[PDB]
Amino acid sequence: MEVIELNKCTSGQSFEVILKPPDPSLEEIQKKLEAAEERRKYQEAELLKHLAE
Amino acid sequence: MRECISIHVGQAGVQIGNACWELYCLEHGIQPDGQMPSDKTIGGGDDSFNTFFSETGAGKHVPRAVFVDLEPTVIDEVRTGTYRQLFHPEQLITGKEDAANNYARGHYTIGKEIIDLVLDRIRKLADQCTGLQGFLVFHSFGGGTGSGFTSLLMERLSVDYGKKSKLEFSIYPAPQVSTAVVEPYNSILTTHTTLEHSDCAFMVDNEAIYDICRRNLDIERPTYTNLNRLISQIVSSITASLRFDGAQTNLVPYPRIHFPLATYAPVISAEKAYHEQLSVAEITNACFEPANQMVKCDPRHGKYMACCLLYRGDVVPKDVNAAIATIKTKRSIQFVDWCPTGFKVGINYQPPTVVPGGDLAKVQRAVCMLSNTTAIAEAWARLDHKFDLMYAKRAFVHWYVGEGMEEGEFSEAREDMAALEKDYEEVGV
Amino acid sequence: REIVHIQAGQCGNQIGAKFWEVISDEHGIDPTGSYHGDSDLQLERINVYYNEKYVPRAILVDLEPGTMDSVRSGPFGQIFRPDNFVFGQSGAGNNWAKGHYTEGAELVDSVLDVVRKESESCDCLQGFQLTHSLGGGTGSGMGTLLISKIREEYPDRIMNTFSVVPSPKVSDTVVEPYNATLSVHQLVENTDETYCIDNEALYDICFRTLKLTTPTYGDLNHLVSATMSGVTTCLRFPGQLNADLRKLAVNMVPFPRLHFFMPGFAPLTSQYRALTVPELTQQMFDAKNMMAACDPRHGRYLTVAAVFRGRMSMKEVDEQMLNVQNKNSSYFVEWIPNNVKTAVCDIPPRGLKMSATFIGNSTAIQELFKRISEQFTAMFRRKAFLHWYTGEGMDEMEFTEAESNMNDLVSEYQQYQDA
Amino acid sequence: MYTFVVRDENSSVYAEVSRLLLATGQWKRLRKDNPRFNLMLGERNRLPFGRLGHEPGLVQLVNYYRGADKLCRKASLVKLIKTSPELSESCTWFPESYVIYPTGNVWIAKGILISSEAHVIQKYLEKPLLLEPGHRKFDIRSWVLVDHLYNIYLYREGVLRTSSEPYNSANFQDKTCHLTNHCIQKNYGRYEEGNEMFFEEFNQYLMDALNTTLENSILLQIKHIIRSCLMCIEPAISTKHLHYQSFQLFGFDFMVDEELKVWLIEVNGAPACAQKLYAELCQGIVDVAISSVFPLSIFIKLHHHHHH
Ligand SMILES: Nc1nc2c(ncn2[C@@H]2O[C@H](COP(=O)(O)OP(=O)(O)OP(=O)(O)O)[C@@H](O)[C@H]2O)c(=O)[nH]1
Ligand SMILES: Nc1ncnc2c1ncn2[C@@H]1O[C@H](COP(=O)(O)OP(=O)(O)CP(=O)(O)O)[C@@H](O)[C@H]1O
Ligand SMILES: Nc1nc2c(ncn2[C@@H]2O[C@H](COP(=O)(O)OP(=O)(O)O)[C@@H](O)[C@H]2O)c(=O)[nH]1
Ligand SMILES: [Ca+2]
Ligand SMILES: [Ca+2]
Ligand SMILES: [Mg+2]
Ligand SMILES: [Mg+2]
Repeated sequence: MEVIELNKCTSGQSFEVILKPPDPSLEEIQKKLEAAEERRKYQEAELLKHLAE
Repeated sequence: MRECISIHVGQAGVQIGNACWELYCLEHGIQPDGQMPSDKTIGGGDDSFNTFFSETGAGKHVPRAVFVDLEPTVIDEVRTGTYRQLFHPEQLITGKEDAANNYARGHYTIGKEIIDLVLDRIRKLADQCTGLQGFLVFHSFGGGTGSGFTSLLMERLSVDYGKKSKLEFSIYPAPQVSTAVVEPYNSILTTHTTLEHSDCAFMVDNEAIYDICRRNLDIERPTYTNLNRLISQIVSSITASLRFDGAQTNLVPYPRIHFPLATYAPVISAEKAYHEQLSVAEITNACFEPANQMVKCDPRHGKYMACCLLYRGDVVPKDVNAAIATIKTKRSIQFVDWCPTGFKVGINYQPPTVVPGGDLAKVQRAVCMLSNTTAIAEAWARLDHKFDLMYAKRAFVHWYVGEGMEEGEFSEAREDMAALEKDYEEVGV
Repeated sequence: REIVHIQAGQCGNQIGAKFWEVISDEHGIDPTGSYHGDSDLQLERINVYYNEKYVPRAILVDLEPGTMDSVRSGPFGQIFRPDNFVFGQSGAGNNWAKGHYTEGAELVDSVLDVVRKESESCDCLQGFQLTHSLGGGTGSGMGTLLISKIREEYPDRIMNTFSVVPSPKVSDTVVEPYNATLSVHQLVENTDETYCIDNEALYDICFRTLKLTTPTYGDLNHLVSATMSGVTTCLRFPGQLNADLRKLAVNMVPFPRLHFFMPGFAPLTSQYRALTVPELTQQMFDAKNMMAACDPRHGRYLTVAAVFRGRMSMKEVDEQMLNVQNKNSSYFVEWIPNNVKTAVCDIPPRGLKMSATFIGNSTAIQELFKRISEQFTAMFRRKAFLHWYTGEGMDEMEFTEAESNMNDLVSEYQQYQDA
Repeated sequence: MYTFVVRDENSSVYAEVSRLLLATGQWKRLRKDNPRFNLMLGERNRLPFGRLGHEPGLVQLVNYYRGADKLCRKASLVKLIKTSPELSESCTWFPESYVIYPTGNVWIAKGILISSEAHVIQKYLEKPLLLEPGHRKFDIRSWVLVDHLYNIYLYREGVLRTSSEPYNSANFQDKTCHLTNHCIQKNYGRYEEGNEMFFEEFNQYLMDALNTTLENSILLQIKHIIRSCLMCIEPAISTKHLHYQSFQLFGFDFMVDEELKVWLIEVNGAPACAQKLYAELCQGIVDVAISSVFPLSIFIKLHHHHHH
């Protein structure tokens, strides 16, 4: 059991204890988001066309 | 210093924020108006508490925090509550209409409307930091805002602050307190979309916390207030070395395996008049005891990749080492072959703090352990199975498609979780 | 936040009036709009149903003036906005086609102006609830015409109905199955959540359980108003579960077309001992307490909301609710985990210390649609009484479509029950 | 009523427990994948232990111990004996064994082969005890129930699975005289039915023929092996404090040498029972392992807290 990196101060201390050795761009985001908007818009238009009928 | 900005998203994120920021103030002697008599450097400072609190010329200590929710109910309580003077109005951001327990409304429909505003308010806080280290993001998996808006925000934060760490505190869904049949869906969708953006995530299973409150605090039917106060002790121990004087390259040796198991001891009730005081050995032992974990899983049947322990209170390194020695020759603490079998240990001498009129007794000494174990995959397996049951019938899927998601996002998110489960299994069996 | 309430036709306006009487009392609003209560919980979410002293956000519609005088002079008639009374002179004569296509078409734009006005001053309108029968002409035919128009102007808002379904045991007319089938067709396409309030069930409760040898509409409506109070508790008081219409929809409706709920209530009354939490729980799930006349044991529960009102152990509620799922687990579909949610509100209803309201999405609701469908075909196959509908411009084909969509609805319910 | 599910259609033993439970009137069988169960009778491969104990309002119990496969695979059993200090390299009742991989010095490979040349290579027991008449080999099967409290219950009936062939020192290629498997026997049925000699007879033979008893000469050792093996893995598999509870039925397999010493050969995680003893044992599984946890003797309790 080897106790390494011992650091001490007034409010606390720290150490290790070894027992044993061994993204999308902004443009892609805005695109994705806008495609979802486009699909909701389509769906809405589809319903209003059917209600117009 | 190394500043940290906290972002509290959705009901769960916000209410946990209330508990944590209340606790930090009590630990640092900051009053509810933001005054801190002990701070002798007025206007600014380079102290450890300054990682979490900026300072005004008037002697006021202001959280480096934004609270975001898509409806105003929960944040209105912060605006009118006991800590209302602590936050500048612009840190408290609300829309008018929530995500209705739907990731897709959170992410796409309602989310798009408020995202640029939130990033600007974050940018204002970022512009006050001399050397910003990163973000702590608090949210539910199961809410529409907690899931959907959080994943949108994390994507944008990688773009705008690529060089910066992002840690999560994420509330995993439990049927005793959950509010929506679709929480598994929301949990997988958000996990999928956030995975590559988050450096480390601390999951708190509401079931684990609920049972700890019932079993150790004698609370018949725990409230969010009960749950959140216990959560805040874990959060406080995890952030303590930042906020006080002391010392993911420790906890995260594989990018995707970044969900460490938190365990906390001792949790003892206030109403317990006669309470015998637990030693260092006893509390260290309790850390390897499944009933004190923040997620109920069995670490004996996985493998360890790292353990970090933070002790608070009357603790000296000799008793820590002795307790650790005895632990090895008693439990099943098997580490992976490529990691050292060993424990990083922090000790903060300040005894732990309790909110007056809380449920937790004030103890002489406490410990929080974070251990990256393959056992936590048990939580993914459970959630994935629920998701499969509903998704096979496409139950509730129309709510998502109606907001503009494709079915494909479901099966792609699920296949990432299948791959995640595969990854955990290889490292741990 | 805001709900806009619409009541149409005789039935619509009678149960609607009763709803406003009951909830005004629960919220401490007297008939002059003034507040006199002793709990801040009564006013906290008052704005969901009332504008600001407090005026209901309620629109009252009929093609016949008779009903609108009798509401206007009834107990709380003073409290309604007078401009929100919109009425024709002609009536609909229990004829769906009159309500939907000829006479109702004349009145409907006026109703929409009143809706638009109420809507326009909502901070964030959630959607609409309508009360109506499906057996008559105005509630059925004009009410469904309204729903369709409202959806055109408010396509992203939730449409909720309380739809009184007809029965020969409490029957105004033989053409009721025609009118109901035509309306169900509309409801399947155009509402998000429909509470199926079955006069067959209400009669049977009054007769068999409550021991009333000749039930009046008053008696049937005493059950309807307790139910409406119960199922709207989570909208009107502070709470986590199903606190708005969209969240309810998301929890209750796994597939868009299967949005017809079977409400239940305990204890049934027309009360010296409060029930125990176990008795409430057993009773609220009992066939005899359902307001739709279906045996839940002939199907499976997709989703269930359970709302408990009164001062009681929340532990005991949780234990009893777990108890009933654990012991009847085959009657809950296994492919929707944790499909039963439970709310508890402290404030009980008038005259009870303890009460339970049940909202079930069961596949057994197919029994209701089949009964209507049986009565429909019996007449339609001899084209009986059709000329009253073709004389208003309708085609046989439109009946054929409606019967088809309803038989389809039945099939789907059956499909998920076998899954 | 209590609820159970059934995930091993092939299990002789738990096919009988399910039947015994149902004829009580206080146990309903649910569908295979319905999670609202009190009791899982699990599958043998990849049992989903991580989904147990997360149903509020249900105490859940399963008929396997997660981790017990360490005892019940030949590879892993050898590794456990060798590396547990409770057992050790010096352990005097396991045969000298070796884990080895693909791609009198008499040994056995475990399709099985026996030679003096060259997944586990183990010292073959020459000089086994041979029953008479017939100069013939046997093994002993003991059935052990470990309950949710970790009580170790040895069923008082065990069985000798016999050879029907004279035993042959100079011919290890021929099996049946060397391998005592019920299947791989089927000169069968000559001395006793199905090559199964039960304890009353074998005790009698030991008395009449060797002037000792089954208890003294064999069972103290059986009992010692079983408690040693199971008290060894207890910290790793116990469900004390865990959020579901486990029990399990084990088949322990023993060779007796000519000096009436006992040897452990194999531990078996999913044993079958001998036909005559199904009813008795299966009842005791209900009495001691199930109704103990869900209320409405044939076992020896292995316990021995000696002082040093
Ligand atoms: N521990 C804890 N869990 C909470 C709290 N509030 C909600 N939850 C849990 O979080 C999930 C619900 O998500 P919320 O955070 O309430 O939802 P939201 O982010 O406001 O999302 P929407 O209302 O859908 O816009 C459920 O699992 C709840 O049990 C809290 O204060 N503490
Ligand atoms: N070291 C040894 N010395 C003598 N006989 C041995 C032996 N190893 C194995 N055997 C013989 O082989 C037979 C079966 O061996 P083993 O127990 O390894 O296989 P197995 O897994 O098929 C038994 P089971 O069907 O109960 O699981 C035993 O009954 C025994 O007679
Ligand atoms: N429960 C209940 N049913 C009613 C009431 N009034 C009418 N009905 C039923 O409603 C149907 C007749 O509809 P009605 O509302 O009179 O027609 P409308 O005025 O044209 O909408 C029949 O099935 C009646 O049984 C009522 O007050 N309560
Ligand atoms: Ca300072
Ligand atoms: Ca006209
Ligand atoms: Mg919310
Ligand atoms: Mg009428």
